Amino acid sequence: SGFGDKFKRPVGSWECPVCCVSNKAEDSRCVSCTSEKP
Amino acid sequence: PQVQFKLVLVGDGGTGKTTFVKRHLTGESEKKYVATLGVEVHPLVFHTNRGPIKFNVWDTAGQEKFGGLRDGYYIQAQCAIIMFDVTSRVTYKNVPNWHRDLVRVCENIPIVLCGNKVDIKDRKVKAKSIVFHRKKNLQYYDISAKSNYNFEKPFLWLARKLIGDPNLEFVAMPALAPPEVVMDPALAAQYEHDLEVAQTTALP
Ligand SMILES: Nc1nc2c(ncn2[C@@H]2O[C@H](COP(=O)(O)OP(=O)(O)O)[C@@H](O)[C@H]2O)c(=O)[nH]1
Ligand SMILES: [Mg+2]
Ligand SMILES: [Zn+2]
Repeated sequence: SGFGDKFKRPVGSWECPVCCVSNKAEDSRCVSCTSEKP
Repeated sequence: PQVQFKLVLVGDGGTGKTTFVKRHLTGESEKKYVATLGVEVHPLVFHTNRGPIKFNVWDTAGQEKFGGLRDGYYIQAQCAIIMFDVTSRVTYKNVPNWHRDLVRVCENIPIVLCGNKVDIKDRKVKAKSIVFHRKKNLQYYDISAKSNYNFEKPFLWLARKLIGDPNLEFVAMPALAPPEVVMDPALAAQYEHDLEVAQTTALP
């Protein structure tokens, strides 16, 4: 069974467009590179 | 959404981190520059019997030559490779420092220890001396970035740990830059043999 089929992103999570880190909904900037939520 | 993991690639300057990550051609052509941290994030896709897995590999711009790396570099890393150079003993002596710096921010994420440049005749750090991984119960591999030797092994181990599937396989190798040096096959057999023998021994 493919792990890509069952994979779901956390509710409210956003991928940082600059560095690809997964961030939380209540975080206005990326916890890693400080880039701003798109 | 894609299955992807932040992989930090750390180790002393000159150990071959940039060369190694650059072997993966699409990761190099599609790398993303992070200006705030001076980082290049290489998206390395590998194709497993259960679908694709992308390691976003974070490569420095040389800052490790002047001091430790800033918190943001390690933040939210899900796995790591610690690299040293088997022709430079002090790069192996600094491995505990990199491990400590890494776990201080990321705690117990899966980590692979790699000894690079095994294509070079005059190898200084032989298998018998490589013991740090056994003290921290980590996986170790000899690699040669310039010859692609064992390039996929750390990533396969990490994928197996992260997914929780010990039977995971890469159904095909990624497109890699052609080898710039040849890795003598018999030399590779000899080094792997020395590694397993060293595993037989116990650590004083
Ligand atoms: N013979 C050999 N030379 C290597 C290898 N990897 C790197 N080198 C060289 O080591 C020097 C530093 O490499 P680099 O990728 O910049 O290391 P970094 O500072 O850790 O990012 C360079 O001259 C590389 O060409 C290898 O696997 N075999
Ligand atoms: Mg570099
Ligand atoms: Zn970011």
